[PDB]
Amino acid sequence: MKTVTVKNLIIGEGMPKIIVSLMGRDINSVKAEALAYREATFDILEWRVDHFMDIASTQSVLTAARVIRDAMPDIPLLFTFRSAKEGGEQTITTQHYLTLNRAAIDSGLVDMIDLELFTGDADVKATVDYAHAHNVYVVMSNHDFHQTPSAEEMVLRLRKMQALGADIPKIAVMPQSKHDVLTLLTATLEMQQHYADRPVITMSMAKEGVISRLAGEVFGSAATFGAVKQASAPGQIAVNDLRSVLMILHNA
Amino acid sequence: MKTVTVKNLIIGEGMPKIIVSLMGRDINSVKAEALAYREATFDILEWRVDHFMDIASTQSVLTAARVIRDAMPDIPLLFTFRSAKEGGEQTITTQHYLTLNRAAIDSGLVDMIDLELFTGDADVKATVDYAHAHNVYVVMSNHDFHQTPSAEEMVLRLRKMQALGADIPKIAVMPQSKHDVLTLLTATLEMQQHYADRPVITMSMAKEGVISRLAGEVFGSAATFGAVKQASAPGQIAVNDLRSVLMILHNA
Ligand SMILES: *C[C@H]1C[C@@H](C(=O)O)C[C@@H](O)[C@@H]1O
Ligand SMILES: *C[C@H]1C[C@@H](C(=O)O)C[C@@H](O)[C@@H]1O
Repeated sequence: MKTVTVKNLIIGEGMPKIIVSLMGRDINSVKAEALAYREATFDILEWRVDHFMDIASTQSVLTAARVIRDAMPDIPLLFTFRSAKEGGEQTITTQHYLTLNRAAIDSGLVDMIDLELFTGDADVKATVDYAHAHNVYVVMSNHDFHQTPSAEEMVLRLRKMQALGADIPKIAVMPQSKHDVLTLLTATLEMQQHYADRPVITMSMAKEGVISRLAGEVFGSAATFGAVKQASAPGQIAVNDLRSVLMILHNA
Repeated sequence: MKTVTVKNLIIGEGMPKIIVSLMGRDINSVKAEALAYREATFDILEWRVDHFMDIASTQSVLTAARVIRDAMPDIPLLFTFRSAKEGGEQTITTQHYLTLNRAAIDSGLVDMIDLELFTGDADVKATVDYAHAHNVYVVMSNHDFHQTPSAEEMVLRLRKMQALGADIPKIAVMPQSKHDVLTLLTATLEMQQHYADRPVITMSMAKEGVISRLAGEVFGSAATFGAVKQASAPGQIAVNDLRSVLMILHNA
C-alpha cells in the first residue's frame, strides 16, 4: 500500500475519510456555501465544478476556487468536474475539461483533482503526469448511474486506474438489486486482499447501496461521501449521521 | 412471509428488533440485572438461562423467570438455555434441557423459547409442537463458534429449521476472514429473496462480523443483539450505538 497524505490527512489508513461536495452555481453561491461548509465536520472538501454555470471561463473557475480556499485555508481540497456522461450537471469538450484541471493544478489552490478514466487513456495518463509534476494527487474515477458491472469487471477497471497512475482509484455504481450491493462489496474486498497497492474509494449508490457508504473500514473503501444539506449523488446520508456510524464501526 | 407478533412487537417487518441478553448467576444477580435492564431501550429481552448456576432446580429457574417478568411486565421475553456445545456456559442433559423449556412454556411467563436445531429432529419437533399448543413461539437456533459454513449450507440449515416448525430460524457463525462475513450476508439475502416464509435472524460474530449486526434491514435479518454492559456473544456492540445505527439505516 502507498497511502496518500494531504495536509496531515492520511488516506488509506484508519477510518474512511469523509468527503462532502460543495455545489454552487455562481460566485455568490460558492461564497455562501463555503462559509456554511466550514461549520461542518469532515475530512475532504470536494468542489463539484460541474455545478458552476460560468464554466467556459477558466479565470471565473479559478476565482471561485480561491473563494473556497480562502474560506477554508487548511482543508484538503479536491477539484472535480463530473461530466454529464458520468452523472454530472453539464458537458464540456475534452480539451476544455483538461484545461480546467490543469489550471486547477497550476493554481496551487487544490490538493487533488478528479480525472474520469473513460476520458481516454492517453489524455488521462498525460494529465496524471502533469498533476504529479506539480505535487497534486489524482482521484481517478468512474461512475455507472445505470447498473453494476460484475465484481471481476470492477476489479479490472480499478486495476487499470492504478496502471495509469491513479493515486486513488474510485468507482461508483448503481445497484438494480440488493445482490448488486454485495457485488460492489465483493470487488472492494478483492482489492483490499489482492490488489492493495493504492487506496480505493468504492460505493454502491441509491438507497439500497447505503450500507456500502458505511462499511468502508472493514471491506476497504478509503473514503465516503456525506451530504451537508443536499446530496451530490444518490444514497448519500447526512454527514453527521455518516460520521456517527463510522466512529461506531471504528471503535466496535 | 408469516411475521411473529409478541406484545405488539412485529418481528419480520420494519427495523430489525433489538435483543439484549440478561446474564445472572444467581437469584440476587438476576434481580439486580432485571432492575438495570428495564432502564435500557430495546425490543426483546433474552434471559440467558445457561449463565444461571442453580440450573438443576426447575423451580429455582422458574423463580428467576418470575423476578424478570415482575421487573418488566410488558417486555417480550425470550427464554434461552445456550448449550456449552453451542458456545454457552454449561452442559445439561437433553432431557433436562427439554424439561426446562417445557416448564418455561407452561409458566405463562415467557413469550418465546430458543430451541437448538442440533438437539435432534424428533425432540425439537415435539417441543415445537408443545410450544405452539401453549401459545409460545420458537426461535430455532444454531451457532458455530469456529467457522462459517458455505452460504448454501447455511440456507439449507435455516430451511430445515423452517421445516421443523421454527417461527424464527436463527444462525450465528464465526468468520475466519472478511470473505466469511460476505458469505453470511449472501445467505441472509438468499433467504429474503427466495425463502421468505419466516423471519430469520443471522449474524457473523466477532469484530470482523459487526457489520452483519447493523445491516439487517437491507439484507433480511429480523433482529440483532446489543450489549447493555457485557456482550453475550463476541461482536455485540453497545446497545445504544446499535440503536443509533439501525435508525440511521431505516431513515436513510
Ligand atoms: C466521486 C463522486 C462520488 C459521488 C457519490 O456517489 O457519493 C459524489 C460525487 O460528488 C463525487 O464526485
Ligand atoms: C441467539 C444468540 C445470539 C448471540 C449473538 O451472537 O449475538 C447472543 C446470544 O445470547 C443469543 O442466544
